[PDB]
Amino acid sequence: PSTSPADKDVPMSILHTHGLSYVNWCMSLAPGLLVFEGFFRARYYRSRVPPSRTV
Amino acid sequence: MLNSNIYIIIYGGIIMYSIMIIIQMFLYNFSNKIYIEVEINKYILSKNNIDIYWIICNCTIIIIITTLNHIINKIGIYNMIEYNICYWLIGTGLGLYISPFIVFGYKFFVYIMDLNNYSLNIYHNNNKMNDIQQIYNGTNYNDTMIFFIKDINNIFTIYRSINFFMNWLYQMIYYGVRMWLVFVLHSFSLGSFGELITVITDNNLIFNVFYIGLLGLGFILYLIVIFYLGIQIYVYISFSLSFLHSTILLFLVNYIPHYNNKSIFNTFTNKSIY
Amino acid sequence: SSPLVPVWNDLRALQVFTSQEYMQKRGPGFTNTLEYKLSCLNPVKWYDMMKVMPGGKAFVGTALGLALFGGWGVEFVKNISVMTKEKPPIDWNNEKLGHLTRS
Amino acid sequence: VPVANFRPKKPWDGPWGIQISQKKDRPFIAMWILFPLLLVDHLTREYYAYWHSSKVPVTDVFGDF
Amino acid sequence: TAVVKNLAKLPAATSQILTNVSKLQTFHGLLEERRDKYAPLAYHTYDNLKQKTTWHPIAHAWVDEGLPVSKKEYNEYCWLKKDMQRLLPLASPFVFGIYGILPLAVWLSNDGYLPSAFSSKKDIVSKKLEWYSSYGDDLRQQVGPMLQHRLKRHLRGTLNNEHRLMLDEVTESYKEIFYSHYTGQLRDVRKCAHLRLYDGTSTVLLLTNKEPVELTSELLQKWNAIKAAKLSPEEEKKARNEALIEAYKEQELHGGPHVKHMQGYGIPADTPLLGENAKGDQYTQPPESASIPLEQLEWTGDTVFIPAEYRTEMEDWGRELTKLANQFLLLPWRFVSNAWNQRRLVSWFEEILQEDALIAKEGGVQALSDDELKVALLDRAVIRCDEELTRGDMEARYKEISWLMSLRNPFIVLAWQTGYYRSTYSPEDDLPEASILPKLNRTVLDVDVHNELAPDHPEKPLPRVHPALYPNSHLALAKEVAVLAK
Amino acid sequence: LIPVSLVDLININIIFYILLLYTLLLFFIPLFLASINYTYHYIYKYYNYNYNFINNN
Amino acid sequence: DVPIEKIPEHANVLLKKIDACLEILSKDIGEVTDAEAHEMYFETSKFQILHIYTGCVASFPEGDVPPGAVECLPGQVIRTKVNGEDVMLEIDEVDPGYQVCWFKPDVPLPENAEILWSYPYEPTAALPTGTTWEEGQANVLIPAEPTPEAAVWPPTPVT
Amino acid sequence: MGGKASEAVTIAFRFPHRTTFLVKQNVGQKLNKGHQTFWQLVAGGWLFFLLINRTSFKPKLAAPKV
Ligand SMILES: CCCCCCCCCCCCO[C@@H]1O[C@H](CO)[C@@H](O[C@H]2O[C@H](CO)[C@@H](O)[C@H](O)[C@H]2O)[C@H](O)[C@H]1O
Repeated sequence: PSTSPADKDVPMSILHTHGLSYVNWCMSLAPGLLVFEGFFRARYYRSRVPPSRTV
Repeated sequence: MLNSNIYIIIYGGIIMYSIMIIIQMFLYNFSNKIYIEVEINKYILSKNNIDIYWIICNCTIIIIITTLNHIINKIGIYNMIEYNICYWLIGTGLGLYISPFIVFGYKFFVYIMDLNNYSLNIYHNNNKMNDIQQIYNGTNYNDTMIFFIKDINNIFTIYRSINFFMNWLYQMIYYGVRMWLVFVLHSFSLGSFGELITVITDNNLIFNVFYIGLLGLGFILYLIVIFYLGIQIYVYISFSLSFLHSTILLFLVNYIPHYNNKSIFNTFTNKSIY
Repeated sequence: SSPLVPVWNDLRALQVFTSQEYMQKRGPGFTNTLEYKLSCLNPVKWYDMMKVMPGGKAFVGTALGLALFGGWGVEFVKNISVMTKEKPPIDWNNEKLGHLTRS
Repeated sequence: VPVANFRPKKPWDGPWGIQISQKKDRPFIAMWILFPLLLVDHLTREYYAYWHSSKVPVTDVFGDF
Repeated sequence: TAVVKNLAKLPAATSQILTNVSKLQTFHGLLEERRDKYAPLAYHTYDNLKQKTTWHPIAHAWVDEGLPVSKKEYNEYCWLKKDMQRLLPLASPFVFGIYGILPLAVWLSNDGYLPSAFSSKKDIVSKKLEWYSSYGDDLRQQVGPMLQHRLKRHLRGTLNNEHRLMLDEVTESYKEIFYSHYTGQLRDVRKCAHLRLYDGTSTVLLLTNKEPVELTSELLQKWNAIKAAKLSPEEEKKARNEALIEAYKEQELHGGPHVKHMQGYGIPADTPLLGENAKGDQYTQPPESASIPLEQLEWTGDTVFIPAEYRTEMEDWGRELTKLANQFLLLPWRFVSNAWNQRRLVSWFEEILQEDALIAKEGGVQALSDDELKVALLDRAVIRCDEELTRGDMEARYKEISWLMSLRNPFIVLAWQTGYYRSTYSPEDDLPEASILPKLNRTVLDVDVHNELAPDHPEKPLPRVHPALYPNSHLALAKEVAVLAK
Repeated sequence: LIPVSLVDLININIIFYILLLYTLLLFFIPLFLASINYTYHYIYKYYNYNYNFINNN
Repeated sequence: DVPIEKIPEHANVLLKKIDACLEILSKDIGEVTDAEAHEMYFETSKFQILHIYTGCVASFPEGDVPPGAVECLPGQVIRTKVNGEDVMLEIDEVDPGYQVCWFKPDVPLPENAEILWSYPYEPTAALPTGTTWEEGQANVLIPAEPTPEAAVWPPTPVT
Repeated sequence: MGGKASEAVTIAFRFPHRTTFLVKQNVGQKLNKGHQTFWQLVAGGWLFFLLINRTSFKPKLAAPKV
């Protein structure tokens, strides 16, 4: 039948994490999101020009 | 007990990961539609264009969506799904394989069942003996005492009919395996180089610094990954459709010239004579 | 595909047009021969000339040929790599196990 | 006398356009409910097996066991 | 409800059902007795792919010109055939079991699913009109537009290939036929006949003892003249063969029949002599009939109709267009091949032609009542019951579709019919306002059939000329004038 | 390597992925078709039947 | 039952109707001018927005920048108040051999500098007044917007 | 591996013949049809074949005689 063993329930803590290297973080592609969010937002909201007066 | 035959199914995270792939299709809104329209109108002209077009659109957009979720939305299955062979053989290749058999399946089936009655194709077949051989003997060839070996003949003729539908399967499998190998090996090699560099820098902490930069390296690797995978996806699509043309769609070339009509306002009928 | 395709096409055209040349040479009178009168009563000829008929009769003939003879052909192809192989003696059933009085 | 090729609406004319819009924007609404649910489903998840695990979670689908 | 309301009359309906079956059996016996001695044999023919039969009205829809039958009796025949079609759910308990009664209950729920016996009316015309106004016009009004769209998209093709598939000379006629619900202007049937330009020239090869000959208007005129002269057969056959050899020489000077240079058709040349059978320069072997002298040219009595429909043919229509045409004509369509639905459509077409012949024998449209003409137009599928047209408009509509169906082409027939089923609904209550002009009225005179109309050039449409403005119009329309004034 | 495996060739988990994906695709097809083209607006605006009248004089 | 003289009455009715239609349909909605709809056009500029309400803006030849002056390159957005009107100025096509900078009062101006526009001294003021561009100080160009000829349908002649 | 469409004939080369509707004059060939009692005897033979090949299920053979 359905089961829910206690082996899956284990302690958890962020202190025990090995973590990532600088290279793995660069390969995680977060910095690309960081740049390209602003890029695409800028392109979209800059395509639509408002009216103006030339001084 | 004896009658109990038990089977184990390995079930994981499927529902919530598969829902967002279809939900994203409203956002993408078939951006590849123009490209696939151009290619389909290059390769074939028939009333059933829209069918195959829509099919290819669905397949390609699913590929694109999965790839982008594999690059960006990294959770659970979205990472493995492009590194797995089952996805590359059944989730992308099988649909493209069965698409022409689902659009022009009537014509292909009739063609195959006519090719089981194997015969020599004559251009400008104004011959009479060809017709008598085809009706009386069944074929142009000599069919004397082939019933003696009919058991193999059936299946061999079946293969003889589908031999010109088999290279499509071969090319689909080949390019699916190619994409799987490309993704897997490039990811593995890149990660291996990363780990060796980190071992060198961990053993030499004068170098364990953001030596290229926090964003420079990441942006460059992002561009490298996306450029390479975009090239690979464009290759897999362009080649899939060009080989679809050159292998399956040249069968359906039926050019009808336009003949001017003259008897518009009057038609001869059975009552005109009888 | 191979580059011998035009060679095979030439040979096929050779045999086909030579058979037609033979039929032209012998001319009429084939219906009076004994071969024709037997082919009229031969089921191989009936099946072979029904195959090329319209109305799905090509599919019918092919599927009938499959269902009848192609299964034995598949078994034959499977047994080609079995004929040369060492096999054990057949454990023939003693036909003793199964009998049981009714109650 | 009325104008031709005009008539009152019927049930087989389908829903109105505003109703079709309300049908269209329901996936877009459920998006906001499901993407956070996706993130929560991933974050509040626990692995199912370990090197020490003597048992594995079983889910009898039809209650045959 | 209607279930119990129809169950109340279910006992009284079986006797009427059996009486109708007896009438149908007698009528079919009579009709087939006439058909088996006056009608030719239309052989079965298979489509381009040679797997399923194909059907065309020119060969299969025969009209018994001289049928001793009343128009109402033929209406009874067709309506009872449809009732036999509607009686099919009675087989569900005899194939599924005692639980196959719920399908019969669903059958008995709606009165439109049912045959004549469950109706309170008595006359066949009133009964048919009740059935139409209750169920049939509504079912047709929700298939008409989508069938019109399928016909459009069958001509113009799919996926932006109009520059490769459409013709630039039929463009204005196409627009006038398919977009007249935008303008509100009436349509000319000749502009719908212009759609046949997508097809080739329809030919008729008469088979002789030597060669086939293409039929022409001249040869047909001569044969009709000889048939009208009522001569002895020894002179009739002689004159026929004289005209036949004359036409043979004419086409031999023209360059052979039209079929020789048409893709998909062709006449073989003399057979070749292979190898040593070739006797020097004579590489050919003429047929046996080459020995026969040309003066003995006689018609075998065999004919070959070739519509040459390269874009219009019912084979290339598809799984959907045929089903929708049968829905629009209220025919059976579910779970059958396009060949069987084609035959059903051709049988309906033949029925309409025979009904036209019987009306012309009975004195045209004006001899009919208002309800009878309404029911006829409903059968022809050119009127919807939410219109309330005039008698002259109804007669003109009938004449239009009668001439159009005389050409024996279902595609243009459906293109014409679907134009009368494009109705809209407004979102506001005040709009559309009550009109100020009277209802649209016409006459049989307004229909121009006796005059040719060239296809209007693209983006250069021409106005419509009334037939009355033509010269000698009072002479040409004198029959219709006498019929209307009388 | 992990993906080099015969177990991952006929993975039932990915087969369930494909099943759910295309069932939802089938469910949401009629919403993907709900994009409007402006071609019949053009045809209504630009289609002009000949409105000139006949005048024998 | 419809004489020919009664037609022009119907024509008058339909002319009245279509004129009541066209007098409405002749109107059209112009471009939107709400700043809330276009604030992200300024948010996404290549430079941060300068909320300038004090000091002066000056043009001076290219070279060394005075320390303390805020450069105003092409693409620079400046929120100001001009003659009581809250406005955004986007710099476009600064002339060559010259550059423009915001000089706060703490910053001394260099030689050969030209004050393009200046602000008054109002430290106690909560709502600043901004500037006052006099005639000759700034050449403001209104777009001409030449309304072309109204599209008239050709009347066909009737002899 | 395998062939291509470029290496084979088309679905228009095969099945190149469009449709032609043959018609033949009525001389009286489908008249005076004999064997008026053919289908009655055919149905009788069919029912006879079904009766000889009929087998009712007799569960009484499974009765507990023992
Ligand atoms: C134009 C460029 C030409 C040179 C081509 C160079 C080859 C480039 C191959 C790009 C494809 C590699 O594909 C990429 O692999 C990396 C490395 O595992 C994956 O990266 C992932 O795994 C690594 C391995 O440790 C983790 O550290 C990282 O956090 C995670 O994102 C990316 O998710 C995947 O997108």
